[PDB]
Amino acid sequence: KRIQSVPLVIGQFLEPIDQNTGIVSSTTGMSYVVRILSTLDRELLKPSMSVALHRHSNALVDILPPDSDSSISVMGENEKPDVTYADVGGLDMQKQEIREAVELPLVQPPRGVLLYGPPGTGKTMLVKAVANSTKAAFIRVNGSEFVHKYLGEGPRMVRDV
Amino acid sequence: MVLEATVLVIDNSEYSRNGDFPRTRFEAQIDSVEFIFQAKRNSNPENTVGLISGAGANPRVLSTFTAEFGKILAGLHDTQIEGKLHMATALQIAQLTLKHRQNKVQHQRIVAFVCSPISDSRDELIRLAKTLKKNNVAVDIINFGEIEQNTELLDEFIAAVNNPQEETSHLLTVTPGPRLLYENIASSPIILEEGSS
Amino acid sequence: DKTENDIKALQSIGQLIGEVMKELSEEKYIVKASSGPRYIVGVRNSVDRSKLKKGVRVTLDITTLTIMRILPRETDPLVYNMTSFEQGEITFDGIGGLTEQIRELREVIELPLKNPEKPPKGVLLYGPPGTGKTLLAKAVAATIGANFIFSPASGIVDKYIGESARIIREMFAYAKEHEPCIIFMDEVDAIGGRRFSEGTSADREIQRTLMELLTQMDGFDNLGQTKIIMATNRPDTLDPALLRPGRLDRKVEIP
Amino acid sequence: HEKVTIAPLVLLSALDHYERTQTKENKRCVGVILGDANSSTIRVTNSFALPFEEDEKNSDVWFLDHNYIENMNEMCKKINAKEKLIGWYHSGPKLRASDLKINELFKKYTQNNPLLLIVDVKQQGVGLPTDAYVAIEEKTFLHLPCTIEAEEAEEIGVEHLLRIRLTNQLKSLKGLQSKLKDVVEYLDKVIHTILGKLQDVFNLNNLQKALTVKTNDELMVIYISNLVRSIIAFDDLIENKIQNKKIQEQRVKD
Amino acid sequence: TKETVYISSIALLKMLKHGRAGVPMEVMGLMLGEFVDDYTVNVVDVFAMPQSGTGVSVEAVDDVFQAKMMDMLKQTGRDQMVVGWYHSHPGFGCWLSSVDVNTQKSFEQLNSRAVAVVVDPIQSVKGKVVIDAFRLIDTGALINIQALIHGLNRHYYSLNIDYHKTAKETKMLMNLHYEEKEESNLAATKSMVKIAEQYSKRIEEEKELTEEELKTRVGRQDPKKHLSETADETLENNIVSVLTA
Amino acid sequence: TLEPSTSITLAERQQLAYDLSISALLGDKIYNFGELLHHPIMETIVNDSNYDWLFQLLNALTVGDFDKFDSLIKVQISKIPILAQHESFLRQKICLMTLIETVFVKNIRMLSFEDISKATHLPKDNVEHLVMRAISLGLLKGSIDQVNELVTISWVQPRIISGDQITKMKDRLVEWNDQVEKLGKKMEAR
Repeated sequence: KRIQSVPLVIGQFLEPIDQNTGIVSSTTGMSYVVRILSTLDRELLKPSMSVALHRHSNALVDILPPDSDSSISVMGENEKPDVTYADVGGLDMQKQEIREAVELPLVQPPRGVLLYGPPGTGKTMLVKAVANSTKAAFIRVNGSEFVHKYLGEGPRMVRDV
Repeated sequence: MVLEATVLVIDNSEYSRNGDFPRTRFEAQIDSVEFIFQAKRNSNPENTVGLISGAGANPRVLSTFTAEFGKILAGLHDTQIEGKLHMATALQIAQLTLKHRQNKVQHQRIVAFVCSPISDSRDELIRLAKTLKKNNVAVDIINFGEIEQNTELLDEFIAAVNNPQEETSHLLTVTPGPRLLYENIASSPIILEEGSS
Repeated sequence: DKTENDIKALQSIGQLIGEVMKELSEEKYIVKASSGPRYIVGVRNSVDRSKLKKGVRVTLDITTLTIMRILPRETDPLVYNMTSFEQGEITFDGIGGLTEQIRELREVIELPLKNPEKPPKGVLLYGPPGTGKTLLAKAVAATIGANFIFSPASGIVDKYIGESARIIREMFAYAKEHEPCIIFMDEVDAIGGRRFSEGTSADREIQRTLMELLTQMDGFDNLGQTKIIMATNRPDTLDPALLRPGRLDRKVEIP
Repeated sequence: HEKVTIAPLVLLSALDHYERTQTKENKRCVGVILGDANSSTIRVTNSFALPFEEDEKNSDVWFLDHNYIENMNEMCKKINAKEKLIGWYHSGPKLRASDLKINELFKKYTQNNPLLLIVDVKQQGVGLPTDAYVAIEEKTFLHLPCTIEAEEAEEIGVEHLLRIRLTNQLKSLKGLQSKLKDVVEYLDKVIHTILGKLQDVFNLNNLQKALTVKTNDELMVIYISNLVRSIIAFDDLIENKIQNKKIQEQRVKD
Repeated sequence: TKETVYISSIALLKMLKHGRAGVPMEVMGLMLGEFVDDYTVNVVDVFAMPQSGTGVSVEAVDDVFQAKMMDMLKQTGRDQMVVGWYHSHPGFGCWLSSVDVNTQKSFEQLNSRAVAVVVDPIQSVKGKVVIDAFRLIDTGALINIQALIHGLNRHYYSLNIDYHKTAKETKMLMNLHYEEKEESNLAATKSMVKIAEQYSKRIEEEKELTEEELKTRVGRQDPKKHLSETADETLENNIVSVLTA
Repeated sequence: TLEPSTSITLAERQQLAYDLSISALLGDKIYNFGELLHHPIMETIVNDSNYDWLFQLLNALTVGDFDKFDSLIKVQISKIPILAQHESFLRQKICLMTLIETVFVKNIRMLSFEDISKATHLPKDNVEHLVMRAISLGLLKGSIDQVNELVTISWVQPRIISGDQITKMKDRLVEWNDQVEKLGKKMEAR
């Protein structure tokens, strides 16, 4: 049990090679066959994970529940957005549409919805207004955000985000 | 001269509360101490002294073992002014004090103001005197008492401590009048003359 | 002794930097190296596991790889990559005769600060530059008191195969902290404009960059005390969506 | 109130002090304790022998120097700023009126009322060989309960040492042991009102009501899984192991 | 060559507790013990050099502080030989410094021999202890022999660690974990309050299982795993809930 | 506060302690009952004059007969007549405390109400107040069954004496204790 320890390197799990073998991702861009917890197996082992990595033993120390904001470059979050909807007047059909599209199916089917037009026109305002009411964890993203030389990270949180 | 540890026994007490010559007895005590201790550290550097409370209802060390000013530092603050005899205890502490005296080959010495009516028992007094002589302490006393404190323990005691004088005990019983303690005791082999044994 | 200090200080060694991405445990931290990728790290000492918080710049260790100090923060060449000049050299008057704009812009730029009763989104010069035109910005910048922050374009994405928002948001955030600030983006057709076939020359860089502003503009980011002057010599050279309110509330002619 | 962390480092060392000092029960090896005392849980970082003299032939006669602590803390501070004086220790096992004198000396040197520490240098009785007192005042002094922390770095070396329920009961006697005696002690010691204060909460027993029996109600469901606890045991292994055996025992081709 | 280092775990934990905060820098200072014939390296004690803001350095060693303490220690009756160096080398299997060597080296001059005690305060945390002692040079050896006379001795070169305490502290140390009676049954009689949850817990334990079992028809959320695990924990408390009566 | 120190005079001693013993009356109280009377205010206070009363009041603090005292009453005590209520307050509480302290020992509570409340030998319709009032006596807990004429009671009654449950104490508490060890044999051990 005691062989675990802290001053590690972050990474992302990819896929197990077998039980007690898998490939992970390094934040540094390495990805390799490593060893893992005897703790997790297939059950508690999880399909991809932010993962605690031994350095030179270089193996998986643990999965990581948390975080967010490596690069990528983070996530847009206004938690409880400041916009009420109908604040660009007359969007009902579209307002209902989004509502039809998401707000309702949030309760009960599309996985994704496309807003089309000039944004921030009230168009982007649609989102926040919706996102406001929705009472779910909001994440804004900019395609204009993913532009870090570190072509190694990139999608990494784009997944995890 | 002196290589020995000393203790300063101060009663701040029915006498010290009360000026025996400027500005108070308790104050008259003070600069006389430094005067003494100066000559003590002039006797030799490294000559160490204690400072305790024989005053008040609590016996305790005021300045511990040292060798310079840190005493003069320590003595700087007050005491219970009207306080009462811990002397025996205070002495018995001053004894144990000297039992911890630092970097021995320092003989044991004690210097004692008498600002108190001096309540103790002769045997206890002499048991001290014994214990001193046993421990081999140098004992000199500062006493201006009512009458004085004398024809009493203090007189037996310096004797009772003493096979050799300053290896055990010398006495001076401080007189009244324009008698400056440091000026007075400048005479007595509490200081100067022959200083240690 | 001075030299000796220098002599001495040669023992004083450099210590890595990073922002806390987050706090895993009180000690355990998720910190992307300011030089590189994420790392699981602990606290060190003189460290306030209280103060340690998301996005907080910290000094980091080369070997221990943990916090070597907790830090304030700011980035970028403020006067270079960012260009930081306070206000402007000569006031609106010296170039007077553009007075229409002179007033017209001031009211829609300077004042909306001092009268809480939208704030303006954006203002775009056009016409020939420097007519007082480029100078307007300084003359503009002069009148408000905000820090004029000049933006040339391509440096914001030279190559430099990335650096977009990080650039612009430092331009935003520094200003956002340093506000009042004037943001003046020079003649923005390389990092502005609707592009071409809208194919990829690295245009995808531009669109992003083109959008990074759009994101700050059509996005909730406001001009708090920091304002943005857009510059072009020809207006029609810009993204239609850029001209939009929510991004630009003024299209500034200079006849 | 401020009831405190305990440092094994201290504890051990204090005993080596006791050891080192060659202290006997005639004496109690004494010294500084270290920590930071502000919180409603004080922490004990460290602690230090105060070279000392103790005489109970004449109680108030005993010797100690502060100038240790003087020299001590300086280094200690220089060693660590968090070392700030919280109090002090001694051997013990038990108190002596000499303490109070000793006690208030530290009050000079302490933020709050400083802390006594009893040790049992013979570690005899129980959880703790230890008490820690703080003067209150009619004097008061008081023991708030305390315990060890991690100190895992310690616990790790500690891990190199040693090597569910029952004990919980095992104190069943202890207080109850002395208690009635403690009465009969004071009873026939003087042969106080506090004792009668202790009394009324005795009736706080024979209390039991049908309310009691509601336990089993709860205890009923408590047992539901007892099958299920082992039901999966009741299911899997030797099924598969036999299979695995049936695999393995039939493996046996050539 | 095969040499015996010994610690009173006090000095150990002292180092540790001091080294535990030591990061970034190595904790530095005296080490107190002796040499009994050869092979015998005891440490009764140790202590901090007060921090050197410049970091660990041979200059940073102050012999006043020791003297100060050692006096107060000699006053304590606390007295030993300075037996070598001890430091906290976070994340370091490593080796300490040629300096640290030179540190000890110029120092071990002060002895027949000394130590430089590695501690990785980081990887000491495992629950085992990471730790080491260099002293790099030999007589011949346990008598190694050549590299000194043939010169150029640069190596890791550990010594061989041990330590000893007593059953005395051990008991008291096992005394870690009025007390328990106040502390146990009866302090955790706190059990019946949540019986509805203690139901509900068990009641939720329920659903998780058919679900889990269902899969019985690799990769997982195993049909058999949590099932037991899920409930079984409850049992002890679920059990002892009775006892106090 | 004076308890350690401050030598005084008797005219200082009693007369204060008088006024004290008096202020027991112009207390009266959360009773009290028994008190500092233990401490050397007594002989000292009583003696005589109103101290007789003040002593006889301590008697009424036990006896609680009006006309063992409402006999005695002169102006000063009748000056506050409210003791005539306070002695009822007493008698109840005085009756109660021992009625409380002992009479049920057997997990004492009920005392409910009336004859038990008339066992205070203060009558039933005043019971309908005095007994009815509880912390409307400043003190009592519990409640009323009007119908069944049952006091519900709880604590807010302190008390004293010695010698008795002393032995009982350890007995049961060593009883399970010993017996436990049977169960208390192997469990976490084994």
